[PDB]
Amino acid sequence: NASQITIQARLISFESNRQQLWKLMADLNTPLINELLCQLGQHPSTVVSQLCQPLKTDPPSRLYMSAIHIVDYIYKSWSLPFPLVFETNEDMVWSKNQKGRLCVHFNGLSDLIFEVYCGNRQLHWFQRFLEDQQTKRKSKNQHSSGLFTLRNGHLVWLEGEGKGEPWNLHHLTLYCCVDNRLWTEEGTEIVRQEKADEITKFITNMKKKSDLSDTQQALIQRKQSTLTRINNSFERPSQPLYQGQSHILVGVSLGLEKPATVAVVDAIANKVLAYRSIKQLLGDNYELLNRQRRQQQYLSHERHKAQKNFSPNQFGASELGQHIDRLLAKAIVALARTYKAGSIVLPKLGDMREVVQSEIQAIAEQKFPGYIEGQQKYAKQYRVNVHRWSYGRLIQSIQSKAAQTGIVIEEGKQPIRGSPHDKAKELALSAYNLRLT
RNA sequence: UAAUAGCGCCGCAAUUCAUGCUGCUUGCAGCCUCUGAAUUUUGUUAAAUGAGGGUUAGUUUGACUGUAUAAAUACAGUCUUGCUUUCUGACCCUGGUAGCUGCUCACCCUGAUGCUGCUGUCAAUAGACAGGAUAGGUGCGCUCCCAGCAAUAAGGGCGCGGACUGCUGUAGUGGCUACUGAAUCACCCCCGAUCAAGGGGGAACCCUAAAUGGGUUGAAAGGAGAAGUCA
DNA sequence: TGACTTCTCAACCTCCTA
DNA sequence: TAGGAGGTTG
Repeated sequence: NASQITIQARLISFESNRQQLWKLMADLNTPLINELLCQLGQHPSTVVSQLCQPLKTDPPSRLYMSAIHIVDYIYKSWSLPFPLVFETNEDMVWSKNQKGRLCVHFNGLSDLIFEVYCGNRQLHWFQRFLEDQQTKRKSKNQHSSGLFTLRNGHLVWLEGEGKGEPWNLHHLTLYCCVDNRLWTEEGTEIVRQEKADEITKFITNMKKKSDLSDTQQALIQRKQSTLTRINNSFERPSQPLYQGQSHILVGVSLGLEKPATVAVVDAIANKVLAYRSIKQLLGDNYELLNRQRRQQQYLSHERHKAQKNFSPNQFGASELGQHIDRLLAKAIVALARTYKAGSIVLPKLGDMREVVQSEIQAIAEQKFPGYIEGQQKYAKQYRVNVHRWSYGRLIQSIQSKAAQTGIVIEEGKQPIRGSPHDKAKELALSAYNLRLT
């Protein structure tokens, strides 16, 4: 599921409860994590479950295999304490305060009730979590947990500048992973269909093998309960999802001179429904691209000044690049949705170092026809000024936005030369031709 | 006095187009009013970017429902919370105190993606005082260029000693800590809190005759963690 | 440090209390 | 009976 997103909030409590949480994780959770890593490093992740069992009594029950899960995710990769992750929809118990605010109660923490402070841009997610747990309570465990919209959540701490307290300096922050497709009723229908298919495949797969008489039967009972309870749905909002036209394709061409141009084109016919350039996608936020290019130049020069020896280079850095890469993705997906586009086509990232080099060569030859010295000089100056875009965050951001809205994404091969609009159109047509296979 | 020239950007123009408008013949014809695209040609008495370091639980971008709704949107109602970000404003500063620490210099030459560059007064010393972000140059910036430095790029020349070193003063230039000075804001003012909490008062614009009558008094985007690799 | 890459995204079934 | 906390497992 690439549609899942992450919401965040800040948790608030008395100094006493905050002290208990700080002590509990900093003195127990992160030492246990460090110990378990030190153990796995010298080991000659299933065995980790019984590896941690002896460590249980050495120094909060759910937090012990929370640390196991953290360790497993660390291993599979190949004064703030580490984040405490609850990888369960039901680890958190939501409630409404007497003053109306939401509160979280964690399973391992009986008396630790934290009031939730969030932004109105994402309060509806917390209200949805509350309504979901209330619906399960009303149905008396008659709804499958795969549709409570709260996949998992980890609690972290954050740093301050008061410099005068053990924990009052650090702010709590809850990060809940929420499945965006799980909001609307029809998206939940699709999620239920996929999860039922996965359950069928997994039950068929393990039935071909033999397991313990009690644990395997417990798993089977759990899966049958899930399949039974998954058909009973929730009273969620209804949205018609998205239709999508197969023959309409929105191709996006990435380059150096123009970071992103877009062509909405028919495939059954050959007419381009509409082009849009970078200035037309950013709109009123176009000065952001130019000031970001200037900032990128400044930062690159500063890094090359201090590659020998200086302090960290984050001086003057920001997330303007991410903001632009999100504005661009929003605009592109909106443009696709306007024309009922059925798919957004993007260049393969690997063929991105080649494309920018070819574009620089093309620009140099366009400026200086055959003067090789001038072409090299202009290429150097252009690389100095028009720095390489961050074509990785853009592709990922477009993927996230398209998956959220429902527009499928295909990958094509960007043509080497031609005008950016022509490159975009031919990219889209090439993608459609490959899809014909 | 100097910034010639070059590159990127920003607009102003012209031509050509359509991703534009018209017209139905719905893919054609014309046109450039809008919206843009592509060049080249310019930087005004004009336009748009761009403007050193900081300051808000800042405002807006929100959810559901019912519609008119294909949908946009708009309306109505209810609810709304304060997270992480990017702009635009407005405001404050151009720091002090102590310490601790890194770098670089016998002296010359060439001169780096090297450093410095605001105004005014006092001096015309090298520094204070007052202001202050319009801050060396071009409309704006740049590794470009200009003036000075340049030991703190690189390379070369090159004296006295010890056997790679010294010719070195806080001298220049950086970093770290602790305390500390101002703004602690989003129409303005006052009080009040910061693991919470808002309240009061005032001004102006539209509706409204007028009414504590209502509003308005800038907007945007979010998928987060962890690990590894490359540069 | 930037850039890239990988991965992460339960859940009903038990027992226990108030 | 309805929460609160533990279990397990490919």
